[PDB]
Amino acid sequence: LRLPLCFLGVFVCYFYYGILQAKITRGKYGEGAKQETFTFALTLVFIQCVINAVFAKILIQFFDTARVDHTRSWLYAACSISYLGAMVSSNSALQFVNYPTQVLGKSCKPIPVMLLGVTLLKKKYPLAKYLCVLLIVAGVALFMYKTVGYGELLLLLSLTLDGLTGVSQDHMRAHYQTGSNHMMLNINLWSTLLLGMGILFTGELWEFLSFAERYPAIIYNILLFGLTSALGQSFIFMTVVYFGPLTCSIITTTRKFFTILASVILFANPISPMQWVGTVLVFLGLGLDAKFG
Amino acid sequence: DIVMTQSPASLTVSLGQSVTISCRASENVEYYGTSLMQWYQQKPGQPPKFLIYGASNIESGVPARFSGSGSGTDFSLNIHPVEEDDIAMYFCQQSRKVPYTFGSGTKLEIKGSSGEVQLQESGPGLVKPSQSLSLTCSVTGYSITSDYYWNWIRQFPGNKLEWMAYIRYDGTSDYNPSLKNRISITRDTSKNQFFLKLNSVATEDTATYYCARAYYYDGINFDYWGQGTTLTVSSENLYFQ
Ligand SMILES: Nc1ncnc2c1ncn2[C@@H]1O[C@H](COP(=O)(O)OP(=O)(O)O)[C@@H](O)[C@H]1O
Repeated sequence: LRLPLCFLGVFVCYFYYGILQAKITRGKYGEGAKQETFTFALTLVFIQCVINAVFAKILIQFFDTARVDHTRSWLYAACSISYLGAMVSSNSALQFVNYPTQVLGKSCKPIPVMLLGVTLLKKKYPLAKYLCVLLIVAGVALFMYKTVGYGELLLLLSLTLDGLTGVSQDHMRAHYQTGSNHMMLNINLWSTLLLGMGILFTGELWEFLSFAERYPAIIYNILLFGLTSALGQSFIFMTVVYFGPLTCSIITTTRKFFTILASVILFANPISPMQWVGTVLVFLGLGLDAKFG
Repeated sequence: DIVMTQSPASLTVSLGQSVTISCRASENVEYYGTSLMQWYQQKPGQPPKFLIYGASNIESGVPARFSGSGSGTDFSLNIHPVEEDDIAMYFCQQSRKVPYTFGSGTKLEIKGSSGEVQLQESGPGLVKPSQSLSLTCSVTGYSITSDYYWNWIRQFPGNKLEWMAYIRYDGTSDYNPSLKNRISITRDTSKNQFFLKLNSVATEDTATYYCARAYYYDGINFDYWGQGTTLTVSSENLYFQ
């Protein structure tokens, strides 16, 4: 049984998701004095979270109905706070730095968890791990160079919260056998609840509605962005169903390279060659960790 | 489902010796690098007592003598300074598949021969075949609406355990697939009880039924047990005991 459909699906869902995200965040709005840049990162994350929650509910209703979720409710909130914070920090970063920087920062996930395990928890790591971070750091340092700006601090906070979310998810999976769909649904529900509370409290839901009134065309794009975000995870899960995790690791590893490649060159940025080499070197750093698993 | 095999059926030990009990599962019980294994110690005519969950995670209050080991499909339990108290039966349980299964049990013998929950089982002792039956487990000192699983388990003659079913405090209930069409578990929170109903009990159902309180961590751990009620299904009457 050939399985190109899942690989395709992922590469056609998350790729377009990135395209819509770039359009929504960095998209030029207005002319002259009408340059009202998209500063409403909370509302889009809220929409994405609710769409993900509904899709996960559908998947649960259609798959593994017999499974019983043993995870405690308060566990989901603890991971969800960092999950939501990581999204808010990452999406907000687009307000100050170009898309390639954000995606590369997202590819920098190993450093937080690796740093924690090696220096905070005092756990030795193999040689390959101790060199993956070095290669990635060299690549990003070359890429970055031509107090600090908000974009870099936002990216750092996003990485820290992503590491915290990863460790919390690891703990809950280990000690509660939480399913993929159940965790997705629950963390999305908690995130959307907290985001609704905050957004209505801060009031920019009204201001976001005003912005939509000024530019009505945004709503058709934000909905599609959320739908693609949900479908990406839905098809990622489908890969496990069709075939075991051996394919899941491969698809994740190849996506972590294809997404950055497309966002770098296929996005048609005005990148100078002096900068592209840095992307090349971080590529030579990226994936090398997956070489040793 | 997963079958657990305990190779040493009976172990003859002398006090002070180090004893190891092996338990092999049919399928890999590893889930995300965590073993979903538990161990229980049963004294004669007593409910099992929970000892270990996963790999070497000794339950609080258990002596330091016991230690679990092994991963994948093969597991072992080691008692290095064996003492008089440890002479009992030992059961290995897996919590990787929705039917939780216990091993046949390994029996040790010696040569030369309010801060808790009170569970109380009740039900008819002797029953004719084909009759519907209902056992009631009443809980005192705790509210079944608080966070704890409440399970019905049974033990046939020969000391073979079989997890019948359970109900969670949310009202979510899980059944043994082999019995999903013969039993039903319900609860009454007003009186703090839960009932197990069996339809058309046959001679094979003769056994000792326990109601237990369990908490999920590295699997399912039946930490608290009731005294257990004996049920005998027969076409003829019995008296005097
Ligand atoms: N059996 C497994 N072995 C290794 N990794 C797994 C297994 N099951 C799930 N995962 C991990 O869970 C993650 C779920 O991905 P997900 O978070 O939905 O993607 P995204 O981060 O793009 O939303 C995958 O990246 C995958 O690596």
